[PDB]
Amino acid sequence: DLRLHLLLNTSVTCNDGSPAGYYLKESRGSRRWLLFLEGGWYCFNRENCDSRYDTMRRLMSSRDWPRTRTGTGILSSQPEENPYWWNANMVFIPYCSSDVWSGASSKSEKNEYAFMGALIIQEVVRELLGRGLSGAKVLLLAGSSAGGTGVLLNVDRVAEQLEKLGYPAIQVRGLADSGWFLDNKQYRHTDCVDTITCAPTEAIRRGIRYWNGVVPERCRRQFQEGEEWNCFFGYKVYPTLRSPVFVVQWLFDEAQLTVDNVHLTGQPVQEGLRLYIQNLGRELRHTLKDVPASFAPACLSHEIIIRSHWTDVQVKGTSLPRALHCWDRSLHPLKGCPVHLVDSCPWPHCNPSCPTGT
Ligand SMILES: O=C(NCCc1ccncc1)NC1CCCCC1
Ligand SMILES: *[C@@H]1O[C@H](CO)[C@@H](O)[C@H](O)[C@H]1NC(C)=O
Repeated sequence: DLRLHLLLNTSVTCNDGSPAGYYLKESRGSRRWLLFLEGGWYCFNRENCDSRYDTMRRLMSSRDWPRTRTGTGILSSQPEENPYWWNANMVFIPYCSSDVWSGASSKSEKNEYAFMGALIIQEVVRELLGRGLSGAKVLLLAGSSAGGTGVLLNVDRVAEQLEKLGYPAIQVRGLADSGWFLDNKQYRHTDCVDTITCAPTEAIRRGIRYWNGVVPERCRRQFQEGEEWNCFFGYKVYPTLRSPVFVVQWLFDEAQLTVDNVHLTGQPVQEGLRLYIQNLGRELRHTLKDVPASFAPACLSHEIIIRSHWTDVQVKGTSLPRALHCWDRSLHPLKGCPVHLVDSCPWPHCNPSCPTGT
């Protein structure tokens, strides 16, 4: 079990002004620290944030959080379930800022909600340094879905923070799961008039302004004022990052298909949709060709790393916990211990180890 700590700096808050926090299980014999960012969509105006507050409140408030959580998948402390990092210090950071971990704005006379995701990560790191993170050798910032995009936006800021605080020996690394999206041509098209019709590029442009969203400086300098939305797309931000980053991405991610206005239904896939899906997998493989640490199976699914059966999927006969172990060795190519694992078959579930869904 991981135990809840609400932040001591209570000016760093969830959307409704309640304090943010983290869940910690610590491993006193270990100098490895895993900090995991939860996902779960986002909101980008008053009306869609108000609706999220009524039916997704744990993603906007700490008032009802439980005192403990059980670690699963990569957050499990049992080697049977987590062959990779079972003995590490474990931290789960709940997503309660609705801003893809980018925001830097407080609730105030002019702001009904606070969007503090970038500040929440900084404050968790600060408070952990007094609880043993000061002695760390490796800090792995991991996350799934909106949390995986959050890793790409924040990993170099955590590295800079630790340098400026006087901890240059801590090696900061990132693990981005299900957060690598394409700003591609959609299968059907609507102009952005409400939540359901707004494509991701348009919704993120509006969100950055509503949240006071921040992006990595080297990416911001390329795209410049007004164009910061580009830095939310993995293939554009990744080449600007200096910390080592391992990318996990299903080739046919269900969230990518949803934002492309594709809905698998009743089994009748005609030629136009067949070509659309095959081209999506080819484009996503193309973006990963020069990413040396990656795991990209040909499946229709969503998230991997905190699922209890995360070890089952294999690419070319190698599981994700094995590839992450090989990545660790690479940062000390390796015979029989690969780190770049991208499927080449062209259709969902052409890999027999894909999740069934049951
Ligand atoms: O839109 C997303 N994820 C899907 C959010 C979602 C979830 C459930 N229904 C509808 C939408 N992430 C964005 C993509 C563009 C890059 C920055 C993150
Ligand atoms: C609390 O966090 C805010 C926002 O990051 C920061 O400006 C402030 O200095 C912090 N308070 C203390 C006492 O460090």
